[PDB]
Amino acid sequence: KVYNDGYDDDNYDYIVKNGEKWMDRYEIDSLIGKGSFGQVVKAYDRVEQEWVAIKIIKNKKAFLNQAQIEVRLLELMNKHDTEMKYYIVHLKRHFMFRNHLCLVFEMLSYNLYDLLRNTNFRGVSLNLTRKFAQQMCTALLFLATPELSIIHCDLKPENILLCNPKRSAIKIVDFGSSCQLGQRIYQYIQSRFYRSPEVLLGMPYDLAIDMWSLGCILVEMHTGEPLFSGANEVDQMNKIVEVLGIPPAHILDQAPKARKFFEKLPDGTWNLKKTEYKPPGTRKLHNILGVETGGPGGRRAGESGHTVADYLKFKDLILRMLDYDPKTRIQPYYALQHSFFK
Ligand SMILES: CC(=O)Nc1nc2ccc([N+](=O)[O-])cc2s1
Repeated sequence: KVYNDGYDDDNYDYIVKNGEKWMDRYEIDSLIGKGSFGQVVKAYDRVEQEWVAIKIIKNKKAFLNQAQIEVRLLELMNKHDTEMKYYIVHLKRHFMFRNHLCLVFEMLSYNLYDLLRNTNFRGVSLNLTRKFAQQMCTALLFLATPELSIIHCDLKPENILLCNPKRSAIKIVDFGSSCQLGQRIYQYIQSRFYRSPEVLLGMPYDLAIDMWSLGCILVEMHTGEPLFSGANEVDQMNKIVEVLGIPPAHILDQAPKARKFFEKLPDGTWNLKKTEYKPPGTRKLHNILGVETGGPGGRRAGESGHTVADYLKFKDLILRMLDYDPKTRIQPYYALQHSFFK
């Protein structure tokens, strides 16, 4: 009939009410986000005299233990920042309130998926995409810090918010799915579109999987559409094969889940499995990006920054970001050296 003295609901979520005041400090405005973890709300802090975003975690050990891992990581990252010149969202403070662990974050603006939606999925300019791509490469450079060595493990356009709606400065949010580089515990990781080949193949993974995710995201910010929109793991892998060809033999000879998508003929070479799809590596990125045809669907014809020479620099970086082999996939540091950022 009632859960937690009438504060909680069926699904262990605090019933957020408008105009409620918590701890004589936070004035609740309205619900803004939702997910597995629980809820997210817009709140005004009377002390610091500023808007904040409070992540109200579900009243259940499982979710509370996950949140406590996130806090550990956010405080670990925020300890190595202070200046906030590395594009990780700032965990201000946390506390328990009516049996919910709350995480007070700075109030960020709408996310990149919201930005995509506002273009009717026609995408944004290369000049703005560069800016995002530069900040993210720096963000990943930060996470690659030896003492951190953090894998976000769930990069997508919804986990990339703007600081201000009239600026291009961004922040990465949601480190609930993240864990520091460790021995392989979990295998079904990342959102499907942005899921690396090594994960799909069930091989050892590291911080490179975040790079793959960025590659996929950056193309999508410009074209306006997901690069690899798989309806399931098999489809997802086949959309990748369309663009980049068949993964190298030496990868697939190691892959535990190789046979889920491919088949090893008597010669010792791999081909697809018939279930549809263009042949291996014939839906070229050059053509998707529209290097020599005025960009995605010709919509960027004769705009500054969108020349053949610009697009070619963009294309090259992305191909290095989408390198099948994670040992060779471009590292954050050298991505920033790339001529796309001159
Ligand atoms: C949705 C909106 O208008 N503003 C939001 N800002 C932030 C900032 C941080 C987090 N977070 O969970 O780390 C979520 C949100 S939602």
